Amino acid sequence: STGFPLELLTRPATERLAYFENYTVAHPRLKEVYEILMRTIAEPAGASFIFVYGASGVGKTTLRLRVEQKLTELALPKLESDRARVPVVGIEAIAPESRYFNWKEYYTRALITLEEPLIDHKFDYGVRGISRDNFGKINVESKVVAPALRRALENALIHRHPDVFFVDEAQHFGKVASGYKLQDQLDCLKSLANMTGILHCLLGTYELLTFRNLSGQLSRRSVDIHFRRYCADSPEDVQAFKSVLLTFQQHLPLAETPNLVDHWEYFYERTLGCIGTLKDWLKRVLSDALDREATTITLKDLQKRALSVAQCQKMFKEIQEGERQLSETEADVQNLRSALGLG
Amino acid sequence: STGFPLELLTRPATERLAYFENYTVAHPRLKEVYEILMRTIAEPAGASFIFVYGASGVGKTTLRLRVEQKLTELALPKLESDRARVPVVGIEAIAPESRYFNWKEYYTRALITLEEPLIDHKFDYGVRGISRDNFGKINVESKVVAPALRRALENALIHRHPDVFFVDEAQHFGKVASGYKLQDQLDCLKSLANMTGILHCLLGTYELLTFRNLSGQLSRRSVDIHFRRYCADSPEDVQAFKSVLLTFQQHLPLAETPNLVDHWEYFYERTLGCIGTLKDWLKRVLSDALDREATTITLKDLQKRALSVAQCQKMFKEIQEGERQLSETEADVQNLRSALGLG
Amino acid sequence: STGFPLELLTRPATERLAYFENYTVAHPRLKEVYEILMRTIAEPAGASFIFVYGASGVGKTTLRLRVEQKLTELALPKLESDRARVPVVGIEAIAPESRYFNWKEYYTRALITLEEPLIDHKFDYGVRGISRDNFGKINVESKVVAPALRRALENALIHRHPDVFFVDEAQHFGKVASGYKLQDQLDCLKSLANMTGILHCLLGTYELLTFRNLSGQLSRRSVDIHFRRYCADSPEDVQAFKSVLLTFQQHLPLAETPNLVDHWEYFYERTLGCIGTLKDWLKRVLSDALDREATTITLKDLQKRALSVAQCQKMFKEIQEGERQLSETEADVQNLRSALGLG
Amino acid sequence: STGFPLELLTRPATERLAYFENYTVAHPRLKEVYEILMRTIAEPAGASFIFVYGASGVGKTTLRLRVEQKLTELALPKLESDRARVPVVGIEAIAPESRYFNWKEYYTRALITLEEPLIDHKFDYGVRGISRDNFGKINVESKVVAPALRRALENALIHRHPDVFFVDEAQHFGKVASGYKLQDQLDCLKSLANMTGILHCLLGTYELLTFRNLSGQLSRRSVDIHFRRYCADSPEDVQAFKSVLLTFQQHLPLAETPNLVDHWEYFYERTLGCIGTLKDWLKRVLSDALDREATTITLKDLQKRALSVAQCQKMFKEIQEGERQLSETEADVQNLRSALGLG
Amino acid sequence: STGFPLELLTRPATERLAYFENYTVAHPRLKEVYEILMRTIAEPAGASFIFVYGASGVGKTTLRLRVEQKLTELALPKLESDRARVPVVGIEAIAPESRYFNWKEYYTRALITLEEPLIDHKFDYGVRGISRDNFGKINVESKVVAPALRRALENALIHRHPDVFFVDEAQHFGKVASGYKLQDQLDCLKSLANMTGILHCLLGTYELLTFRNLSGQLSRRSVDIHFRRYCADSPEDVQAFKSVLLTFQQHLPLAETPNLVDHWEYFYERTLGCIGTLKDWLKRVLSDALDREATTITLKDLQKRALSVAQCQKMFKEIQEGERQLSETEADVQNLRSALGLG
Ligand SMILES: Nc1ncnc2c1ncn2[C@@H]1O[C@H](COP(=O)(O)OP(=O)(O)OP(=O)(O)O)[C@@H](O)[C@H]1O
Ligand SMILES: Nc1ncnc2c1ncn2[C@@H]1O[C@H](COP(=O)(O)OP(=O)(O)OP(=O)(O)O)[C@@H](O)[C@H]1O
Ligand SMILES: Nc1ncnc2c1ncn2[C@@H]1O[C@H](COP(=O)(O)OP(=O)(O)OP(=O)(O)O)[C@@H](O)[C@H]1O
Ligand SMILES: Nc1ncnc2c1ncn2[C@@H]1O[C@H](COP(=O)(O)OP(=O)(O)OP(=O)(O)O)[C@@H](O)[C@H]1O
Ligand SMILES: Nc1ncnc2c1ncn2[C@@H]1O[C@H](COP(=O)(O)OP(=O)(O)OP(=O)(O)O)[C@@H](O)[C@H]1O
Ligand SMILES: [Mg+2]
Ligand SMILES: [Mg+2]
Ligand SMILES: [Mg+2]
Ligand SMILES: [Mg+2]
Ligand SMILES: [Mg+2]
Repeated sequence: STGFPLELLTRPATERLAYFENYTVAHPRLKEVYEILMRTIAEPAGASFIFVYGASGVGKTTLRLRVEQKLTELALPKLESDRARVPVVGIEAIAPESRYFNWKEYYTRALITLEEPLIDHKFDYGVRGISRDNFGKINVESKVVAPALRRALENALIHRHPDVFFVDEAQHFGKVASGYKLQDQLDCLKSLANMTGILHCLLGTYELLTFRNLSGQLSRRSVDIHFRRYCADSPEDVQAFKSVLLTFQQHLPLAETPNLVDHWEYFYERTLGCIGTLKDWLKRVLSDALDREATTITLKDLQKRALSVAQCQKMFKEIQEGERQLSETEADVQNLRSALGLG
Repeated sequence: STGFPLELLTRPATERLAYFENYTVAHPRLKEVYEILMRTIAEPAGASFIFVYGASGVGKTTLRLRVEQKLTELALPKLESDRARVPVVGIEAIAPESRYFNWKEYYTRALITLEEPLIDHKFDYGVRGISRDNFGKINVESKVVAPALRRALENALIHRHPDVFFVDEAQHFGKVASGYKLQDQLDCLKSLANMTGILHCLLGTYELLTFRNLSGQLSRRSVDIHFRRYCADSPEDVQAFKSVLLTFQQHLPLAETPNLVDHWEYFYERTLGCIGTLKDWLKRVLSDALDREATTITLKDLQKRALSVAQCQKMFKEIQEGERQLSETEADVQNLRSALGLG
Repeated sequence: STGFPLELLTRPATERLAYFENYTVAHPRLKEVYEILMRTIAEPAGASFIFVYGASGVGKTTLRLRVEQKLTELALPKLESDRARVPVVGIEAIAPESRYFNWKEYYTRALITLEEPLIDHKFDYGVRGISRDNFGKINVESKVVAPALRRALENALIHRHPDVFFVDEAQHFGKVASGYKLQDQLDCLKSLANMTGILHCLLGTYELLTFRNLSGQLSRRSVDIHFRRYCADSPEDVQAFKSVLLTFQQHLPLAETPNLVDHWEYFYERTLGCIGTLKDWLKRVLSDALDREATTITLKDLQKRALSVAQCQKMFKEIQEGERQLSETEADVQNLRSALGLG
Repeated sequence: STGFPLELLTRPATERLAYFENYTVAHPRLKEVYEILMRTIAEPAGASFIFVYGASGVGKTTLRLRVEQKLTELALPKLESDRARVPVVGIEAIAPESRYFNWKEYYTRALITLEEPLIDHKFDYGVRGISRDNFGKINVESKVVAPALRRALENALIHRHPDVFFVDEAQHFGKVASGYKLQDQLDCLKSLANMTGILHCLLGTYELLTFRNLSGQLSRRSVDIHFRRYCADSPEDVQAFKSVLLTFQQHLPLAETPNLVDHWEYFYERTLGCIGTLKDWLKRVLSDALDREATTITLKDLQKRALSVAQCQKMFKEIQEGERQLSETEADVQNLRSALGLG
Repeated sequence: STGFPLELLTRPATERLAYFENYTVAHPRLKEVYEILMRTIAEPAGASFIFVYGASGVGKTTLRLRVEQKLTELALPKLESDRARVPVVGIEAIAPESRYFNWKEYYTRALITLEEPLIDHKFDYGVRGISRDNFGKINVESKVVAPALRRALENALIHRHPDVFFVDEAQHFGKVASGYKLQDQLDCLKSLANMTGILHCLLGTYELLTFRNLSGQLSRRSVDIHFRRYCADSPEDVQAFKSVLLTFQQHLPLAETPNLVDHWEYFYERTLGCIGTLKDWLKRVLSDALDREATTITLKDLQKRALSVAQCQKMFKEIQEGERQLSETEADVQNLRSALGLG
């Protein structure tokens, strides 16, 4: 069958909820972005940054998790022979309590997340304020200053040598007190990646575009991946969104499969084409239906757990500006050739 | 009987006042908001914020207490079994003495309230400045920097994993020195709710609307629940107000039950439809009557404890702007569809 | 007799002066406001703030003392049976040396005043900087940060459970530099009151009209009590003024009682209704007469120690302003009817 | 043959990728810059700085590696006879987390990198905070102040006496707070160089021109080497870039040798004549074509890993203004003669 | 002969290069400044500062070295009879990493440089924190405060009694943040030299002029020696430069003596008449010629190791700016006579 297993109807609601939660769909944009990210990670070729832009609902976190799992599986056969190697380390940036993005917490959290292997791996981190304990947890005291933590993290990264160092919610790097400090933060990240040779992937919303072009160097060593949403103007994206809706309604564990392609305009309006928004909206509707033990879904039920017009209106304003700034036209190439004198 | 028990007359005034205080009424808006909030808490589906608005004098705190008690009784068995579990952690915000919200005090208050289980549960939390004592209290020294407290709170929240984290009077998050820092505060809360995977519910007055829509990401991970007041234009709200007035009149522990629905215009004038304000008014009047040991109530006693015109005028000014901001019309849908191309 | 006992004549002038000083006459406004405040603090009913408004001449301080002594008398039988409870506690706001109101001194003085029971009650307060000493006093170290003092004061307030917290001279809280600082000061007071569940009565001059109406929350959770002065337009006010003056004349421990009701216009000119101003003026005049061992008092004796015109008009400017804002007319009532739709 | 070894086709993907990565091509600009740098390092003649300006993709780091290898090879036969001497020390500047460059970390890491000889070499550097350890690495405590580290570094430099002192990524020296502090930073570097008599070479992008001629005293002891890219207005640079493209496509380990000289305009468009960027582009294209096992490269394959037009557009903007500052014309010579009176 | 020794042609390049670098030419400006400095050093007569101004190229460091060597040779006969007497002690000024000149580092470096005789002198300096060691190099702990180190330096200076204290690049004293702090720095140096009675000679670039006559007390107690370069308007210095060029071309260790007299305008332009800059240029050109084994210096060879016109323009920009400050005319005499009334 092309949908949910029919046996799940006899099971109580918890297993149906879990099955719909763990189910993941494959759509052309996600597959394309995943292939591009894997190709970039496999051969960075002197590139230290991968800026993965995308709106809220594109699946950036799910893409990161899928890439992490696939990289771990790929590195497992070689990890059997070679040890002291982590395939991939992923940490999430923290929005600071103060007005400036603190780096000490970032360094210590990167050290914690990176260093959770089997205890057999001993590397005697630099600086005396960082050590192991009785429970295998990294001990970082307030004694150490930020450069000492940076040195310890650099040595640990060089020794472990992960394929890629994922940093989720990278927009939090923009919490600074000075405008030039915004470029200085990326310069610090570039130096960290240069002196350890570890590929850094930044996943964030469209406000990460403030890091897009600043200093030629940074630019040269940054790869831009756009996790674009499904637009309504292009019929192909509409067809893809309808196919996603059709497979979602096929995969809804209900006694009666509802009709969801009919109200595709509504869904879109309340999701803006983001697959994650559609997925969690359907999750809410299905949870309500299972709580009510209702054989099927109604538009009303969709209206109950939809997104407010004010919420979606703010979404499209940021998405419109994000895609406008990332719009590459053939006219732009003309100026580049004209400026280079190749016209 | 549908009213107060008759045997309370022989018992003295103090227990009658206690019965009236412990008495709670059910009205359609309260039950609707309660069921919506319970459905949202039962499954967040990628949401980290619930922005519950409403006037002051309504039922937000009582709704919170009812939700916590219901979830505790529901989780009861689970708790009884699997140990090291707290179903709900409910916290109120603190207005800072200075002009900037104190995140360190928020973190230490979260540590204090969250960790009050049986002493058997030990977790020797990260950072060396937080530990238990000889009386089971959590010891937090001033030497512990705020990020360290954040890390310890993150660990505790991750392990205990409450279903919902209430933040009462959340409008106190607006006490900031920088205008843009509002979004930074909300981002800090979102980052705290991200790595912990704990649903944050923000209880606030209409001042909380300053946080209602900042950035697309915060819009995605938030749901707006409006605890609307019983308006005067819609007849059904007037019928609900009269019904709750009659219900209050039935449960007044007096020798003679006063006639209360007749003077409903005065009650709406001095309460604006908020059930909490009316309960406060009737509590004051009943306390005065029981002090005088009089058989029944009168408009006079009502005017003595009535809210003055000036203070009631300011509330409606706040309520008028808050409801105007939160008013979603069919027209607002039209521009959203027109902008997206779904018109 | 209705006046002073005749045995005081043999006693020296000091004893007569002491008897007249500790004497406190009662007037209709005094007893009315006392009963209103007693009924308001007998049960707060979700109200955290009481705003006793009055000129610097009425009797706010003596009313506070009367309330404290009354509730202290009321709570003795329960205190004999239950320890670790204080009936009522109260302090006076400090005008700060610097620009900003110092919350550290306010918190430490509240803790000092509240925690003076018999030495048996040990509650091992939070914060290591707060404890007892060899002499039983509470020692507060300067190293203790303000939020720690706030938490300690909160724990003490919750444990001791006072009936009402008095803050005399509450207009001192207005020493702020920001327009919104004016409000989040009262917000901090409201957070302190809510988190402890303790009614906070604020006794202050007409400068407190600044704190009158700020936002719907503080407009609802506050009840305004106006200690109006005996005006000259109302014939009942004039009659009450003359009755109080006649009682004062009868209660003078003088060899021959003088006729005081004659210069009622002069007394109202130099006191404008404030009973306390008349009382301490008469104390001044009686002491001056007793210094010279004179059998009587003269118009020039009153003139020798009256209030000069330059100051006397100054309170009028403040008083007429506060009475203007605190005036609730029927026009305002009908304005609420039209705006809310109950016309 | 002038092309790649034809035996590589039997080898797997990893061997071919490694062979292509390890290939270093020789082109006239790199040759002339390398010869000039060799000549200026052979004898400084009262010079302490070598400023090597080069755009993002010019080969600065690989030139540093090549000159490091050549210096080590030339020092090798006398190194067998002479000890206590290192040929060359290579370091890279660190972008600081804070606003200003951190000299303490620079000094300690310079000591770390310089001090990695065999364990037999003992000097007993000044200050008690610096020593060896059981692993042979220098340990530097956090209690040593910056001047002490500077003195120890000076002693180490005067003892070892390296021929040159490489500071890669010297652009990070410009991160300061005070506008005039650039002069102070460069004077600190000059003072470090003077006492040790060690020629420093600073490698950085075109931003490094901020340190060019900011002081006459610093202007005397600095040598400006320009790592120019390949222009398009000059036919000679165009022909050189064509020849280098021919050499690259000649040595690509593929079954079918692709033709690349046709779209020399395309290759120049996305590389601006930079050699490292072109090499990285070809490395990524080879990796892509070798994952699919295609016997050749297709145009669209170049479009897959080509840098964004926005990235290349801005790189020209900073390069064009960078070359303008470095432009020397006959007009400047005439103004020098007129100012000097030599006209 | 007037040229270089002829047998060096058979010798390898290293010997010829060493002979050229160690050869020192004598020119009238150097001889005049040297004799003036020697006369001033023979007797200070109440002058505590010898300000030697000169461009970067005049030969300040070599003149200091020659003066120190001559004084050492003159004092050898007295040193043989009288021990514990260093004739001349000279240190270098340190450019500080921070914005403030570090006087502690200057004091400790002066102490370590001055205290380098054989171990027999056991002076037993003041302060407990300074003493000798096993290896003979004194050690100073960071615990020792700067003024105590200063007092120890005073005791050491008065005991040893050197003739002159040389400080190179004394303009490094100008790195402060307070505007008036220049006078404070100069007053500290004057005080130092005072109680010690040791003539302090300061050599630096033209920016040393910031402390020229900054106050009357320092103005009297200091004499200034100008290390003037060779100009072009006056034919005398032009002829002197021609003679210097002829001597250098006669002393070049080459088979054919190149004609440097034709391009005197060229060199002068690219050296501004500075003998040191010309010597370094000739050193670079001779090294290149020996590398090519060419029996001559071709013009283009001079252009290879010349200085950029941008560098030379910055040279002359600061040279002419300081010269007008250091220009004394008869016009400046008349007003001085007029102001004193001496006219
Ligand atoms: N292809 C997919 N199939 C199934 N679920 C998906 C898919 N893409 C996203 N989701 C859902 O989206 C949620 C994960 O968040 P997601 O990565 O979509 O967020 P994002 O908006 O890209 O990033 P952020 O967390 O920064 O806002 C999960 O509920 C997951 O089930
Ligand atoms: N439905 C209800 N039935 C009975 N009493 C109620 C009800 N709703 C509110 N109250 C009364 O209101 C008081 C609690 O405050 P309430 O929850 O109304 O505050 P709120 O205005 O929603 O919140 P806030 O303090 O943030 O302004 C109690 O006295 C409680 O008895
Ligand atoms: N009803 C009264 N009978 C007798 N004395 C009174 C009375 N009311 C006030 N007083 C006298 O007034 C003085 C106390 O000051 P009072 O409370 O009247 O001042 P206030 O202006 O109302 O307030 P505040 O203390 O803020 O200035 C005492 O001397 C007290 O004897
Ligand atoms: N002549 C060359 N032959 C082979 N590879 C080269 C050559 N020049 C540069 N590269 C490649 O360039 C990379 C080294 O970086 P490169 O020195 O080109 O950077 P840069 O732009 O000068 O400086 P930065 O790192 O500061 O941006 C390596 O991948 C190296 O293989
Ligand atoms: N008369 C001379 N004969 C030979 N070499 C000289 C002469 N004058 C200067 N030099 C050379 O100049 C260098 C010494 O630096 P010099 O004192 O000339 O520099 P400065 O620009 O005056 O001072 P500084 O750079 O210290 O501020 C040495 O290479 C030395 O050989
Ligand atoms: Mg996500
Ligand atoms: Mg409430
Ligand atoms: Mg008073
Ligand atoms: Mg490079
Ligand atoms: Mg010199």
